[PDB]
Amino acid sequence: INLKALAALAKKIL
Repeated sequence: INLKALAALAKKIL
């Protein structure tokens, strides 16, 4: 979908 989903998982990585 959008970055929102990517950011969601990335949030844990970031």
